[PDB]
Amino acid sequence: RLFAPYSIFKGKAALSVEPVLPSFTEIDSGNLRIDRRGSLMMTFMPAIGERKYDWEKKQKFALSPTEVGSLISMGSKDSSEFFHDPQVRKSLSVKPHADGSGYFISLSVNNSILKTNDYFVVPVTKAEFAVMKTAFSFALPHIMGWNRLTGHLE
Amino acid sequence: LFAPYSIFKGKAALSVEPVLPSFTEIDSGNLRIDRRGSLMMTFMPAIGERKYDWEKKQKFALSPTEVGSLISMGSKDSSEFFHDPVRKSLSVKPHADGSGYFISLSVNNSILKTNDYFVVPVTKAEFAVMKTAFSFALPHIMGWN
Amino acid sequence: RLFAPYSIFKGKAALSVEPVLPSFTEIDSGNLRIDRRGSLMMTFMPAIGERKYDWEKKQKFALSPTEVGSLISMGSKDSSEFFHDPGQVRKSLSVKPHADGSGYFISLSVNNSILKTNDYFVVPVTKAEFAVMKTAFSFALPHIMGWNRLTG
Amino acid sequence: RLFAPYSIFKGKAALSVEPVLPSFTEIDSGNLRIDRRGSLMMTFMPAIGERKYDWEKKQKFALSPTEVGSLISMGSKDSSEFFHDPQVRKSLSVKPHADGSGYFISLSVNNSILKTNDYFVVPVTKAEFAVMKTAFSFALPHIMGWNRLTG
Repeated sequence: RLFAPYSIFKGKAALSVEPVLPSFTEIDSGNLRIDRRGSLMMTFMPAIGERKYDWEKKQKFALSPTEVGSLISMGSKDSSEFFHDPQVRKSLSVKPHADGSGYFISLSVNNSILKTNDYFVVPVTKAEFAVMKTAFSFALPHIMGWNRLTGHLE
Repeated sequence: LFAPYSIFKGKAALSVEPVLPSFTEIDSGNLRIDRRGSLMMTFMPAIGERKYDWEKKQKFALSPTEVGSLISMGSKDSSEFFHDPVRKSLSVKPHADGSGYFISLSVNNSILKTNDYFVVPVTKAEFAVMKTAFSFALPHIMGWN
Repeated sequence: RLFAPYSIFKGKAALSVEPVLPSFTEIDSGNLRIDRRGSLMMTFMPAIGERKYDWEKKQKFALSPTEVGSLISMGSKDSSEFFHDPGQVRKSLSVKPHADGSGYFISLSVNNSILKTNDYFVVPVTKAEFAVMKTAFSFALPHIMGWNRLTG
Repeated sequence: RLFAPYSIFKGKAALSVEPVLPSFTEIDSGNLRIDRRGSLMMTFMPAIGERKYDWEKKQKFALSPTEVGSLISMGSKDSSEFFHDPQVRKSLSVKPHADGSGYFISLSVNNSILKTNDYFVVPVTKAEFAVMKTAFSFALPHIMGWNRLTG
């Protein structure tokens, strides 16, 4: 595995984004296989002070191709909100600042079972969101499988 | 084979996937025949809630120029493509509020005297996937990759 | 071939476009640099009749990366015009929009000698066709700049 | 190894731009991570009269992916300004002409150690900036290492 997330580190939280290509991976001598669907994976972690973050407390939100399209389609005055009920319930919000200078990206996680509620917010500048739209656009066909790695091409 | 991008709606479903250029050699072979790519749209009618009839699927292949038409569409634009002679046409018409489009396929069989209309709403997000995927595919279907 | 030309065939002329990659030369230290720049080669040829074109009369115009930039950045109300001059004669290429925003007309002017009337080849290009051009040209731009070689 | 800058030569200076890829290094368990970040390298040099430039007095400014995003997202009336500390202070500005015909791109280098400073200004046309935006957009996922993820 190569890791190359695009990461943004801010006051209350950090956000890392990275494509997940569809894959089927053997481990444990072949007894177990890990099947991953194509997505754009967003990972949030909370700040703990002195400019550091708690990796062990990270929470994720996986964007489908359609959800990626939602983000790519946003201009400076647009919003997106996504709800995943995979009893853990997650909400991702991308909301623009009034001056068009960027967005708050937040993730809300509700665990009815453990009675917990977690919230992570990261501001993203216009420049940072431009990186996301460009990189996400690049990655989208690959997450959809439109290539030689996943496509059945010789 | 590529996994299609599919949209499943109330009355019909739409799937889209690229078809690469293919080549064959003839005349010994002094002629190389290069078959242009397309973006293939496949429509199926609903038979229940989120159920569709695969046996009744209908295809519409977009040329590079027709793909250009779609990628160039803003939130207030329309496109309509006519293929003939069976006779088919494809329209992309915007919702007044700018939140998406209807993408609709008309199929007229003159043999059997039927006219079938497959209508699929597409959200802004879903059309953005198409525009991005199609823009990616366009150089490949043109043979510029 | 590496690039199959995109062609548009219309009433008075036809237009074909294809990338030409840059050449490299090794210099000192085993290092390689661009020798001759890449371009987007546009080939125009006039109509002789009913969708038939005179290939013997083809004329070419090589767009530089910067000129390709000019085209890709055009909106529906913009025009572009490029003038080339130091075997090679003076040529100019223009892209002008129809007032209704439905598309453009692309014109190549070839200035011949004082004994020879100039040649003018004009090809209308619809919004859809120009979208194919901008998309394909954007794709080709880093290749004609040699940037694809700076990566995988 | 192979060099392929996009270069703009103007009255007072020239600008060359070129991507620099990240490097990936193996860690534990066969996994690879980025040990050197990618950038978009901007190289400025001074005009020395005639139509020539002092290729040996070049000065550089390395844009991060985020700084590349700043430029890609600029419209004809937008500005960008970046401040770097590698004291050697450097600032890069991209400021629009009022008529929307292009920009000035300038590099300021404040050399506190040598107690000097340099200044390069390169006008860029709309077309030239469009090349930059398109080429930078192409290069961005490569400088971020995402081409390696997607294969």
